[PDB]
Amino acid sequence: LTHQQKVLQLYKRALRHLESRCVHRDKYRYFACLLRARFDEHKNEKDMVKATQLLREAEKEFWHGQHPQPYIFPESPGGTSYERYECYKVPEWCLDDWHPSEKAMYPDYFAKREQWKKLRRESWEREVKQLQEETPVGGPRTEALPPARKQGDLPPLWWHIVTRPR
Amino acid sequence: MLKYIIPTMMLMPLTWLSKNSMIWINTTLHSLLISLTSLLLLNQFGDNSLNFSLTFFSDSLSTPLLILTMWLLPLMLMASQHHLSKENLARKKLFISMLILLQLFLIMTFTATELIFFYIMFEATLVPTLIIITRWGNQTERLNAGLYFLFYTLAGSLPLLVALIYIQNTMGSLNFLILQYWVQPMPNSWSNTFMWLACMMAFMVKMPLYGLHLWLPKAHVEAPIAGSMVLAAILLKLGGYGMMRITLLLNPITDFMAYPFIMLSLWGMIMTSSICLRQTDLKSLIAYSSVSHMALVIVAILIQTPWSYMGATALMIAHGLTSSMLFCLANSNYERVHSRTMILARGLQTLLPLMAAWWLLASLTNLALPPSINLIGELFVVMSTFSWSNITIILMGLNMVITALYSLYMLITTQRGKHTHHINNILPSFTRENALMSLHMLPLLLLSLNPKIILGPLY
Amino acid sequence: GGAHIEPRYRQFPQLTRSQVIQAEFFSATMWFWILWRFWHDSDAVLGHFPYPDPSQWTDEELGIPP
Amino acid sequence: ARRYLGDASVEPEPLRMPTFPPDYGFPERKEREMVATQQEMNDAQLVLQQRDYCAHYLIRFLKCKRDSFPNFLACKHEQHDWDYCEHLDYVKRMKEFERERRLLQRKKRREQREADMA
Amino acid sequence: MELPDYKQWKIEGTPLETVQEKLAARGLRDPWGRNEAWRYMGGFANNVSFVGALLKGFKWGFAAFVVAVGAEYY
Amino acid sequence: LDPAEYDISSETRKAQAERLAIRSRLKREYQLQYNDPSRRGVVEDPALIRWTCARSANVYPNFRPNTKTSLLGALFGIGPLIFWYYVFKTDRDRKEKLIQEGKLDRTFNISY
Amino acid sequence: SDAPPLTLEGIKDRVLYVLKLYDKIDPEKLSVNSHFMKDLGLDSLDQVEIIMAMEDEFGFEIPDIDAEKLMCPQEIVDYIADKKDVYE
Amino acid sequence: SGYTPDEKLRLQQLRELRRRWLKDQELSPREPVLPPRTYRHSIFAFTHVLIPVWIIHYYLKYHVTTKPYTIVEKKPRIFPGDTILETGEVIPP
Repeated sequence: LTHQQKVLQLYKRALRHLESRCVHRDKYRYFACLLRARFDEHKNEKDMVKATQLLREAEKEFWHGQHPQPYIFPESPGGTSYERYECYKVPEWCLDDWHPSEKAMYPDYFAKREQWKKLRRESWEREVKQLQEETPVGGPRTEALPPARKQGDLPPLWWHIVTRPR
Repeated sequence: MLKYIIPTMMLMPLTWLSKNSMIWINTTLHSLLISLTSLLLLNQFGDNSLNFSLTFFSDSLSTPLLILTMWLLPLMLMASQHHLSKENLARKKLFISMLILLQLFLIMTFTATELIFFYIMFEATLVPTLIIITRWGNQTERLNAGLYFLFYTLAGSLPLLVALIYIQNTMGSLNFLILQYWVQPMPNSWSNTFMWLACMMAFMVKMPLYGLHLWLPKAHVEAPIAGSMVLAAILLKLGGYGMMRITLLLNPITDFMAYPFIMLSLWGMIMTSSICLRQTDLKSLIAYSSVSHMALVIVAILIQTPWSYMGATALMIAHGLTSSMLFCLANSNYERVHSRTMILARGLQTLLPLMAAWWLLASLTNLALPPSINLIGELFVVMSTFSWSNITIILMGLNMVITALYSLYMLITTQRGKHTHHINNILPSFTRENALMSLHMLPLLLLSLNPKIILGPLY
Repeated sequence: GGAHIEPRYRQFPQLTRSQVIQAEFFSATMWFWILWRFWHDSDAVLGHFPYPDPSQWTDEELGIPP
Repeated sequence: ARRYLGDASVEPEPLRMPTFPPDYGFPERKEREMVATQQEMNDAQLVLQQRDYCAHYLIRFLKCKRDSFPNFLACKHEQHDWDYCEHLDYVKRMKEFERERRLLQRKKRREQREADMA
Repeated sequence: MELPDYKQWKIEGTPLETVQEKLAARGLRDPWGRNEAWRYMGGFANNVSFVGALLKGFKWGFAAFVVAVGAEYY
Repeated sequence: LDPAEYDISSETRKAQAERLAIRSRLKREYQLQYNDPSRRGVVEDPALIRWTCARSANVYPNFRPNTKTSLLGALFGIGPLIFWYYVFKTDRDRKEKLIQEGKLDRTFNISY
Repeated sequence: SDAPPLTLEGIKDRVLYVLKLYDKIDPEKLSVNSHFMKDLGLDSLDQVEIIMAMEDEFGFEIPDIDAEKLMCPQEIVDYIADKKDVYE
Repeated sequence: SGYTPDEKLRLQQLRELRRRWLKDQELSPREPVLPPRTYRHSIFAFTHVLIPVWIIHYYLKYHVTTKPYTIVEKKPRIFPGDTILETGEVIPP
């Protein structure tokens, strides 16, 4: 929200739309260079209101530079992927029950997996203590998850060890 | 017919006297053994409707509907278990007893010759259902939606008895056979007005026309799955059925009197078909679906072309199996996560990869897929109604598009798009679920080979 | 598995000789065919579309109005 | 279209063509060229509007296809034969375009103005 | 495993050359990016101009076209 | 829709909106964020139950005081509906006429 | 297939490689630990450029919020390492 | 605006967890899948097609005769070349 990411975002997606504009990448280059100067003369003034003003002017002047189908790299939401594979992600709590036959189909996996079940079954008391300790009243101010000081796990780990993309 | 009346009545003490843990086995077994002879019931031939005994007989329509009932008990009861599977024995034997007795009065009703026996057995059918859904319905606040539900029925459902007895003493016999051949034209005037309106609206309360359709949704969300497959697979087809028969008389009257109701059903088909699109809480979707198809049925009844009946009855049966099954899917999804709310969980193409095929297959059979009996019936009905009015196809086919949209929308967002991953409960399938689904679809797909069984008396 | 596909970063992707053999072969097929039957064909295939010179046919001239 | 014939022949449609001649009938100077027997014309079934004069050629082309089946090319010559005959014919309807356009100009102009003298 | 090597592109004589020459005239003293100079140098950069695609295989193709009538002419 | 005006956020709106907003948010994030072992069933969150209950139309059965309501509903089921009554009765009667007189040119119609 | 994964050696060679292609600073000091700003004093707007063209090297993701604070090269390798599927 | 050092340590040891978990996740010891405890072949597929020829063709051999109207075909094209031909043609070149 600060001037930093405001300006820097406008710069970044400005380069993005500019990418989508031209072709052969060289014209994109020296145009992007003229822009590099267009923001390069900037930033050397600590005057307060003048700046945000001129920025907004770059918000309209930028908004002119949007053609409706800006280039979107595949993995983010966009017309290529954004979880093409999503029917392939099966959470590890499934397979908690397979048939003991098929549980014997792959005999050594559930060994280590059992070392995890004990890893985090032994845990969560250390976790709840550390968290209930650290949180300021209500835990309002922090969306973060600070680490553990004693030797061991980082407390809210379980979902953060994920089924991976394909 | 009496050979079908005894074996269930004997199926009552089979329940009552038995060792614990064998009640489901005994009931299911002998009930399917009933279903065999229910399939024996088809001798029907030529012209005269077969008559077993002077008290009650069967024409065609009664035979498909009856076969559907006696087939439906074992699957129903088969489905109701594990809804509880913990209680005192008295609860179990009471519940199975109630399903039995309900089936008995249903067989009475469909087979009944004489309309007063039909009527007595009619409300006598309604009571057991009420006891089922109210005594334990999972009772969200209970809504008191069994009882004043019975008031929704009787409120205007009683005076049809009056009108009947009038028909009795004027013409003598209320036997349906002799009410046929003696039926005499009734001119359009104000007395025949209140009469026709009496009988008509009296049955029209059951298959909900768009005016009264508030009847179903609450009663059908409060129903335990057995009471649901009872309710929407059958108890509407009673109203439409009796409608089929008592429209024998009222010959000219049903034109000038029909027209407003036809209008209301052609518009309400679209309206209901719409409102069922946007709702949450899956258990309701299939309900309003039932309201839609039943509106289509009423449309088929009032216009008297034989095509209209063939498609009509075909829609009674096909919608019976389809709607019933689809309910049982909603339930099989409900035991997994306790919601009733559709949007809550998702996925289940990943998980339960087989249960997909039954979701898909059933939804398609409610999508009006061409070989499916649902599209046979719906198709002939559309033919009849287009014959009646060249214009009405805008509304009809518009119902085609909407019914497509929600029928295929249910197939998604329950079944597809992501796993909500905070669930971690659902236990893969069952053999019983597959048994239920199979017992639904497999006959509905086979009937799509030799349908001439299920097409109506006129054929 | 590995076909000797040689995943490469920043240089010209390696190529199978037989492949450009195939593609070039089919280039020769397309144009060999096309100018082949272009020597076997015509873009004006028959006698030409007519002309008003017979629209005189002055023998037809009106009888009664000399 | 040389005669009206009659509907008492029990025949609507191609047994009644516009007449047995497909197109015009040419009262004009002289008759219409030769003939192709309607019975043969049916027993080799020919789509209407595929069915005209020059069929002398066409039906021979339909010979040439089943003449040599495995040959794809077969007769390019008979192909060009009904191509030529119907070339000349469509050119004939061109000449009818000519005749009538010039009749318009001549009798329109001459008779209008020289009628409007007095 | 891949052995990318390094260091040899140089931004020379390759259209980024002329780019940085115009920018040079503007006094911007280079932008960045010898990488896209990879996008130029190589077996690339000779490329093809269109109608060359419709000139791809003409040589052998209407070569054999030239010979083609040699069957009916001899 | 169309982010615009690039609000200066002032001072209160900064302090109030920021601190209070992300306050309640992070409170509830961390709230359902517990995600321990030993819960077999759903996480049950009281959210979306309000959605369901309210969208079950809690004010439906009570009443509908007039205001503009009876006008919006009555005129909402009025114009198209009753006019469709009139058109199906119209074309109805026309069809009956052309059947009973003249010709509808049905010729062979049969199954109807 | 799309066989080759990006392994730790590979990604190291890549971030390292392209940062060595960046001209305005020299290959002189480039190390996973070597500070991505404080050492080289590069423009923060210019680190926005580095993450830009490096994203265009690997072609994916890199949301603006997380791209803001990246800095040191080993760290960038880390982000690409957990976001992509990397470790043995 | 670099980071919180707390988040540096957290992210780091979370990486440790991804390390070990994925080391686990790759499975190929002992090939864990252990489920229990020229012409003639093409002529056999030619049977796979040929048995349908037997059945279906049989179904039609009794079928066609058993029922009055089916397999109704366009009357074979007849030419004046056969039977009697009337032309009288020659020309244009």
